[PDB]
Amino acid sequence: VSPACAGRFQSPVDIRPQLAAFSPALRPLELLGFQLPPLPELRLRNNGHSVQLTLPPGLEMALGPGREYRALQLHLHWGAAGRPGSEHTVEGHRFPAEIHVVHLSTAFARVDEALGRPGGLAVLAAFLEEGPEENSAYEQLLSRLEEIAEEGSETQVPGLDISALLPSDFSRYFQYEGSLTTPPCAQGVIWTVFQQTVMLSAKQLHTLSDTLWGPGDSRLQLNFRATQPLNGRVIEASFP
Amino acid sequence: VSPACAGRFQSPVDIRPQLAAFSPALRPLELLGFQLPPLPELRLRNNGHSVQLTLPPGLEMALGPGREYRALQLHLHWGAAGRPGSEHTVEGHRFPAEIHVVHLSTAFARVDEALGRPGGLAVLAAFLEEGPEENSAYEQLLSRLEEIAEEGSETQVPGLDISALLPSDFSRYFQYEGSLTTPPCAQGVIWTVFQQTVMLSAKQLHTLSDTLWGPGDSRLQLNFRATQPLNGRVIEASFP
Ligand SMILES: CCCCNC(=O)c1ccc(SC2CCCCC2)c(S(N)(=O)=O)c1
Ligand SMILES: CCCCNC(=O)c1ccc(SC2CCCCC2)c(S(N)(=O)=O)c1
Ligand SMILES: [Zn+2]
Ligand SMILES: [Zn+2]
Repeated sequence: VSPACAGRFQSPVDIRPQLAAFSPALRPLELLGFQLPPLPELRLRNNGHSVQLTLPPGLEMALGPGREYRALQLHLHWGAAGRPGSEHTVEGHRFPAEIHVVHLSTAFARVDEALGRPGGLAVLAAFLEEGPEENSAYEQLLSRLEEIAEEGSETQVPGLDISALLPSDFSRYFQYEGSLTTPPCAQGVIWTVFQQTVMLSAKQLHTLSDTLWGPGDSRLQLNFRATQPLNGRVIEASFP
Repeated sequence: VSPACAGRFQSPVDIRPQLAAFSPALRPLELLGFQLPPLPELRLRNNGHSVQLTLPPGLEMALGPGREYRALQLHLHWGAAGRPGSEHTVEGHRFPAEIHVVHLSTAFARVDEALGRPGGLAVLAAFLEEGPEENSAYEQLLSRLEEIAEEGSETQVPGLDISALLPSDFSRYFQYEGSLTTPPCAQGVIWTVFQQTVMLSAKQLHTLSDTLWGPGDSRLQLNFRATQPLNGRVIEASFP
C-alpha cells in the first residue's frame, strides 16, 4: 500500500552463511557511549507495533573508518506460542525473537534527510534464542512490559548498558543493504546481523510474546515481515 | 583553507595489490547510455586545472545491485615531458596520465547535497599508458585541445562512445572510500580504479601535456595531487 514496499532491495532476508562473501575490510564494530548511567531515564513505549526504547545522545557507532552513526532507538520482533518471530532467518530457520538498534549517519542531521539515502540509516540486529539462564540485561526491559500492555501506553525506565543486550564477538557479523521492515520501507539501510546469538529463558520469551496488546482487542504477536528476495545482493561476512 | 582537504581519509592513494582485500561481493560495472549520438554536442573546457568534458543526462552507472549513479563529467590528470602525472600510484609507480569519470548517486538531485554524504559521489578511474597506435576515442578530444589552449576557454565536440575512453575489462578493479582531490576535498567518495590500463600514442600523450595553458603565463602540467595515506583503510579488489 506504500509502493516503496515493492522495491527490489527490501529487508528482511534469509541469510545463507556459506554463500556469504568474506571481506577482510569488514573490521570489528566499534560501539562507544553505550554504558548508560541510571540517570536520566529513557522512554519505553508500546506503539501497538513493537516495544520501543528511546535512546539518548552520545551513543556512537562505526561500521568502518570514517563511517559513523549515532543510536536513535531500539525495538524487538517476536512470534507466538510455538511459533518463532525473528525477522531475518538463517538457512530458513526462524529464531524466537530479534533485537534491532537503529542509528543515523553523522552525515545527516535529520532522519527524514537520511530515508532513501545510501547508508543514511544503519541497524544492528541480533537473534534471541532460548537458553537455561535468566538474562539480566533483557529482564530490565521485559520486567516492564506489564505496565505498558495497553497500546499507546508508555513508561520511563532507568538507564542501562545497551551494549549488554548484544552478543559476545563484535568481529563476527553479516552485512547487506536493504530497507526498513515497516512502511515506509525506505531503501539504503545498512543491516548488520551478529553471527552469535543472545540467550533468554523460556519464561522471558513467553513474556515477550504474550504480555502486550496491539490493534483494538488483539495480542501484539508475530510482528515480523516475510522474507524478501536478495535480487542479486550478496551478503558479506566479517569472518572466513 | 578549505577544511575537508585536511581530513583523515583523502584521495589519491598508493595501491598495493598484494594488500588488497578480495571481495567477491564486487561485481562487474554496469554502464548504460554511454554510447552517445553525435548530436547534441558536448562542452569541452580548459578550466585552468584540467580539461573537463561535461556529460549529458542519461548515463547510468551501477557499482552493483542497488548502487546506482549518473555520470556528470570527466577530466584528465597528466605530467610533462619525461614526467608521469597519474594521481593514483601502484606499488609506488606513477603512470603517464589518468582519466576520472565523476558520478552522482541517484538518491541526490544535486552535487551539493551529496558532498560528504556516504557513497554520494563515485569516481571511475583508469590509468593511461603509451601504446603503439593512435587511440581513436581519445583523438576526438585531444584533436581539439589546440582550440582550448587558453585558460578558461571551451569548445563543443560531437558525442562519442564515452565507455571507449575506459578499459574493456569492467570485472577487474580496486575500490576504496576517499575524497575529492581538489577543494573542497569532501569525503564519502567511492573510488573505483581499473586493473587494465588504456593505450595512447606518444604523440597523444605529448598533445595532452604540451597544449594547454593554466594560471599565469604558465603551462597546465603536473596537475596531480600527492598521494595521501590510507590511514587504516583497506582497498578491496573484485578479483582474487
Ligand atoms: C507489523 C509490525 C511492525 C513493527 N515494526 C516497528 O515497530 C519498527 C519501527 C521502526 C523501525 S525503524 C524506523 C526509523 C525511521 C522511521 C521509521 C522506521 C523498524 S525497523 N525493523 O527497524 O525497520 C521497525
Ligand atoms: C592541480 C589542479 C586540480 C586538478 N583537478 C581538477 O580539475 C578536478 C576537478 C573536479 C573534480 S570532481 C568534483 C569537483 C567539485 C564538485 C563536483 C565534482 C576532480 S576529482 N579528481 O575527481 O576530485 C578534479
Ligand atoms: Zn525492526
Ligand atoms: Zn580528478
